[PDB]
Amino acid sequence: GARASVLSGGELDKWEKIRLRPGGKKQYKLKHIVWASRELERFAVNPGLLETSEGCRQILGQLQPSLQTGSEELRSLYNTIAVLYCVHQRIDVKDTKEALDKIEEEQNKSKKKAQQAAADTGNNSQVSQNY
Ligand SMILES: CCCCCCCC(=O)OC[C@H](COP(=O)(O)OC[C@H](N)C(=O)O)OC(=O)CCCCCCC
Repeated sequence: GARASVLSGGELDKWEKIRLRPGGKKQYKLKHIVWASRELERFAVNPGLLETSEGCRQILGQLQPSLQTGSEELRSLYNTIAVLYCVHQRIDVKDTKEALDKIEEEQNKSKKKAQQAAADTGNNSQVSQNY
């Protein structure tokens, strides 16, 4: 590492604007970018990924399925990494939840075109009614 750079001038302005929660009274700050950095390296994940539109995405992939059995720490992570990610994907949000909706909407479409072979294990079919 020579010159670290997570959020540029533009990303900074928007970052400070974005909130951690939809129904809160606090916005985002460097405190969250640095904090998540320390917790990241702890999970064998370098903080340099936070400044990468690609890394931020992967980090959410491992936390996604972890959210089911994750603690307060995992929450703040998936929440922060979610906002920072959208920032690198030319995405604009107002809160953390908002970003999640976008990341989930973009994935929901890339769910059927991801397997096309391993999506026939269970059993589920559409509904049929009259009129
Ligand atoms: C099967 C039993 C389930 C019961 C719940 C048990 C839940 C649990 O133990 O959680 C920790 C879990 C395990 O780590 P592991 O490789 O096994 O090594 C264990 C070793 N003791 C240690 O100190 O690490 O790690 C993650 O958070 C994954 C990070 C995900 C990446 C996301 C970070 C951004």
